[PDB]
Amino acid sequence: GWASTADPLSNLVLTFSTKEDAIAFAEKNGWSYDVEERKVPKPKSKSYGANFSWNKRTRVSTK
Amino acid sequence: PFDNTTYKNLQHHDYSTYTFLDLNLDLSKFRMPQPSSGRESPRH
Repeated sequence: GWASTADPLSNLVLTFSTKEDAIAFAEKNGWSYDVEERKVPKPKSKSYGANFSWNKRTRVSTK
Repeated sequence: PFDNTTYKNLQHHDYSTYTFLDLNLDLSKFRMPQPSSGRESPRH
């Protein structure tokens, strides 16, 4: 009852520093490839005082 | 005259449970209108 496989490349994950070098390595070995972009987190705006605003809706109900 | 041998805080023996609350109720008529934030609650 183990997981028996027949694909030799299932445990082949490679690491590259930059995107263009990985693209060059993909084109070099003749593999059809697709690229997903780097999802950087957007810079949020944080403020401790907004939890205790005089009239705004961003007051904390409890602390 | 001058008295210095008697304790003048003898009224505090005659305070009931609701003296603070009814004092606030009587004193509420002398207060200014409170400021407004524009909404009845921050959850609104």
